[PDB]
Amino acid sequence: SKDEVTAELMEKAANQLFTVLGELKGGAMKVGQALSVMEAAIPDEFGEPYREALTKLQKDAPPLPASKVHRVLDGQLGTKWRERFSSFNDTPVASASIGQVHKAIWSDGREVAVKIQYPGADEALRADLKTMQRMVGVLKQLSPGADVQGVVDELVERTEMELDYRLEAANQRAFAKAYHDHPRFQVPHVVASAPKVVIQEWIEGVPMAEIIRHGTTEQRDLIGTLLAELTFDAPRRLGLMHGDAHPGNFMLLPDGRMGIIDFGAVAPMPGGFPIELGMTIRLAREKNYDLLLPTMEKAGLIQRGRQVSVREIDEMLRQYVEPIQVEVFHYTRKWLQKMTVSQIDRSVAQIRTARQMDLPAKLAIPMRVIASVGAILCQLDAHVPIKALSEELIPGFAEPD
Ligand SMILES: Nc1ncnc2c1ncn2[C@@H]1O[C@H](COP(=O)(O)OP(=O)(O)NP(=O)(O)O)[C@@H](O)[C@H]1O
Repeated sequence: SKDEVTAELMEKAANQLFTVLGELKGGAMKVGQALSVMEAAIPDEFGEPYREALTKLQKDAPPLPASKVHRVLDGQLGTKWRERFSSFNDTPVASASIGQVHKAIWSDGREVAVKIQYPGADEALRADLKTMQRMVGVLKQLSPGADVQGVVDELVERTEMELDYRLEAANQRAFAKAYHDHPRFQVPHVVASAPKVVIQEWIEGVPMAEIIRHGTTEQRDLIGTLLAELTFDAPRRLGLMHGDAHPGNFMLLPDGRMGIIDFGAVAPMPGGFPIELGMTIRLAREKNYDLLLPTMEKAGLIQRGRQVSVREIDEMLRQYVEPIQVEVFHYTRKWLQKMTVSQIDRSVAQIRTARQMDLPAKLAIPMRVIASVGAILCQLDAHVPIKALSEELIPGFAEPD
């Protein structure tokens, strides 16, 4: 397809760009140069074990045949795992990132989704982690000016999150408890959890992806409004944010609730949504720069001790301010495109950004989630009463009175 191809080209462009970002901000040299160094500095004896980890994941490429599924189940729930089910469908209904999902019926009569991890995923991903740890070591020792601070920790945590299904299961349990019998959100309960098998209540509705492509106006508006609400309700309700959003994680149920099924990227927000954010947006809407700039500097939203352009502040807060200037905002791709257009052309003025490129975690985490959610709202073409949601759920945004 022409479009199929365009999507692939965009993906490759994005990966190229992030590779360049890694070279300029991390590795302190081009990937090819670094690779030549790495191959010289890493023993060839480590090459073939590496390969012999990636072998078996290639073996038995999707979907897994029934026997191997049953083998994984043997390993995780015991050889009499069948006794825990009323029935089990050997033909997978979906794919996961390093596994596949089966529909089944639990022993108590409930329908469940069973996510089964691919047998060779563990050793492959751990060997891959080992290789990247060695490469980080090479950069740290031999690449002058390299910044690899925190990188190994991030790789370890990502790997462990992918390989141990129990972590995601714990996150999901927190949410399932919090949103039990909620009038607008449905979180399936975790039925059982193991490192390589996780079982939860079966829910199905209209996938958000489907609503993005063919949804009615009312479907779009509804699921968009629900996502916006979840985003600000969750840290308020249980001190957690669902995390970076993706349409694959959500669905619209027949009764108008939003089903939420993926909890791998849950982010900690113990104190709830920080008040400085809602406060900043309110003060920016009123263009109260006298109070806005000190508030942002205090919060760490702008760099301290710098000459700041008010025009640039307006530009950086625009995507948050414009939606709450109306009762019901229409999130559109057209509008988002406008939000990417810079107010300050660099031939007019050469300023150094006031933006904080080292955001405090307390701010960085929810802001990243909000960005993902906002982009999804624009794909949905959703009409959302974000002003009212903000007034009720976001600390500091409502008129102080
Ligand atoms: N409770 C459920 N009911 C129905 N389908 C489910 C359920 N839980 C998961 N699925 C399906 O499982 C598949 C993978 O879901 P997901 O939770 O994203 O696993 P994952 O791939 O490990 N996470 P990710 O790496 O971000 O894609 C999707 O096609 C979902 O439709």
